[PDB]
Amino acid sequence: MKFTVEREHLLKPLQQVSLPILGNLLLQVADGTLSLTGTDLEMEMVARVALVQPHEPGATTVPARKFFDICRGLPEGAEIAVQLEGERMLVRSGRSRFSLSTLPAADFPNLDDWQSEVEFTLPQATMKRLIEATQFSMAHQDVRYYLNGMLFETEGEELRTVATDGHRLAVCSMPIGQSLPSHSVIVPRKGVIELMRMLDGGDNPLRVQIGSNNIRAHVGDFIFTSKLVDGRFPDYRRVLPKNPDKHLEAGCDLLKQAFARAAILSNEKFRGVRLYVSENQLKITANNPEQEEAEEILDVTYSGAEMEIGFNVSYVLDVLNALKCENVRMMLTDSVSSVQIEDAASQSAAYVVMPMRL
Amino acid sequence: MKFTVEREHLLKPLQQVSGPLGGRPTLPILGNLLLQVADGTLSLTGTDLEMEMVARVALVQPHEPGATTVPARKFFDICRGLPEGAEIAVQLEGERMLVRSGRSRFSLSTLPAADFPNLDDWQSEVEFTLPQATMKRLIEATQFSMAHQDVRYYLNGMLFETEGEELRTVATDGHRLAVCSMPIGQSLPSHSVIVPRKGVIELMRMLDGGDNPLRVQIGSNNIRAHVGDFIFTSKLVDGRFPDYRRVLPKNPDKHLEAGCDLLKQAFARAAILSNEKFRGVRLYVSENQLKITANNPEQEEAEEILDVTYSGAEMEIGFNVSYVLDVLNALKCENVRMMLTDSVSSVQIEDAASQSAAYVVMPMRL
Ligand SMILES: CC(C)CCC(=O)N[C@@H](Cc1ccccc1)C(=O)O
Ligand SMILES: [Ca+2]
Ligand SMILES: [Ca+2]
Ligand SMILES: [Ca+2]
Ligand SMILES: [Ca+2]
Ligand SMILES: [Cl-]
Repeated sequence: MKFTVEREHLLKPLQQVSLPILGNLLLQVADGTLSLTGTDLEMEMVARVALVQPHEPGATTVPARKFFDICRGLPEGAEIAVQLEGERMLVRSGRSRFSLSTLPAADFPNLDDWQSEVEFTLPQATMKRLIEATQFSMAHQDVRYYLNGMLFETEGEELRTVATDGHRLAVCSMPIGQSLPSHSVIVPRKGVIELMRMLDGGDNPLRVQIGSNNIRAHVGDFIFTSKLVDGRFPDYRRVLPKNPDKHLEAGCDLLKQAFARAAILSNEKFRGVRLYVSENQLKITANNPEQEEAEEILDVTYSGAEMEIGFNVSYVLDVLNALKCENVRMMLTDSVSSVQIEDAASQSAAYVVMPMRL
Repeated sequence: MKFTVEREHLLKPLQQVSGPLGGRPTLPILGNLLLQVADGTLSLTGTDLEMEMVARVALVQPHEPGATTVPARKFFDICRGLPEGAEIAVQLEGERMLVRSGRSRFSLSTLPAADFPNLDDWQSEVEFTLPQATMKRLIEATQFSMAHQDVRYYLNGMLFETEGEELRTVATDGHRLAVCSMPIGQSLPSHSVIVPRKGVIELMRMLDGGDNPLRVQIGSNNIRAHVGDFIFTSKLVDGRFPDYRRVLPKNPDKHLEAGCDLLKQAFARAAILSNEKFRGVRLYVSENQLKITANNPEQEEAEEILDVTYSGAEMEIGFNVSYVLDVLNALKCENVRMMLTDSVSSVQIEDAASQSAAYVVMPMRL
């Protein structure tokens, strides 16, 4: 295996792809192409680079971080020459020389072959919107493994994401402009994070392939694959309040800043605030073990019956930070029922949050 | 005690005087700021018992005198969290201090101003003014070489030395040393004092970057710095710092000069394949050439060849590459001079264009 390539052409590929052998990148030269693969057994990223300079086919594996750091550490405009010599891989550029250890390409974990069942293309921006709208509501290390991740659901012409931790839920639906089969899978949180990471903000569309046990995403000359998670993910439709009769509308940023200020004097371990809704007004209060008190009064749009209800501060701020909008609607039922929160100008996403007793 | 101040006039003072406060204040009052209204000025003070930072805020709105202490983090977060240009009205009510702005209201627990720790009065024995940039240069040139939580307590601070028309800082951890001298244009008596770790941090923190000069006062047991409307005071560390003059190699007759960035980037790349704990690289110096090598127990190898200026005898010497990189990062210059003796002796490293800063690094046993 031998190739010479500009550092420039390796930088982005290495960034995306980076048991001892799982700390190594697979390098493969074949058919005028260098392929680079990184994996952790649960997911893999493959990147390809074209090779115009003389090259020789073959494959080996090398320490991912060290190889990346060496390539990154070389000067801008550097040419990187690589040749395989037994148990070492030689890397040369200018008068900088490196010998890295290797493990055989034959030993490299190959994620089992699988079969695509559902396929579609969508804009990068749509995937970004879907993930950012809901990712914060995924569970972290819940014993219910299937909540430590994100539901991806196809229905009609929409792709939908759902995330929940049992206390709050986020759902977002976006058009993809193709009639799609009804289907849903759970992508583990680490997979969701890497999927987000591969979206660079340009116009490259994403090609998605969903199998019975895997999901794959193609963008540019990168291919990402992740295993899926087994489980009965809850139905968001059953979580949405059936008949909210009390409607508050307020400035998103005004509400966010009032919550954030009040939270300063809430209990440090379980930060919550009490809301009192009455005619044209929201009052937010907090107190702590030291008997310190905060109070915020806001002029709001509200005409239903008076009620008091508590919320976990972080759950509400998480939603308001996700909304990034002018006005927010809160749809309430009673003091012991969950609340629905939405951007007043968008029906693409909805949030449900349990009340908190204080 | 009463005052009303616009938000943005409080924020930076609050941030500044909170400098010395830790997370986990050992006792409640140490997490509080002293607020004092007197003679048309609000003063803010934070302390950790070793040093204090004080800010003076002019009061253009109606006020009443008095003093209390309140939780620093809560009070700052409240002020920061209010809308831009918010008028922050404060009224003391015994065990509580009330804060109001628009329709936002807050009640904070207080502790008596009379219990707030107050550094003893002391007497200045030397005073001088210097540009903020000069103090910045002095600290940045040497701070990285200070020890971290060493049982030899004096090493955890920074020596400040006045001598003739020069102010000098020195830092060392026993393995490597940094010294920087700068001119002040005022003839100073000889003083040598150790500023504690957090004190060095605060001195740096208070340099706004503008043209407000720094006024320094040093006593036998304290140091004080005045910048704008801030006054920083620290107790000095009670120890005898090593003399840097005795640590500088006596006659290194082997001189190497090379570009700083090329040397840095080569050391940085070589470091990748050095031992993860010991970080050893080897330097082979020969006529007009430096070869840097690293290897690790994975029997991986790095080699960097650099054109340098060197006329001395060939020699091989090992170094902790982190120590070398730290120096090169601190020098931030075009060319560097390395002054060598032998493979069992320290190297002296300097900007090739200025002797104002010098660095002494002990070699590694190969
Ligand atoms: C977010 C919260 C208001 C959902 C409460 C709820 O409807 N829980 C159901 C479904 C569910 C939702 C989220 C996680 C797990 C289960 C249950 O406990 O069975
Ligand atoms: Ca090329
Ligand atoms: Ca991977
Ligand atoms: Ca459905
Ligand atoms: Ca104002
Ligand atoms: Cl003011």
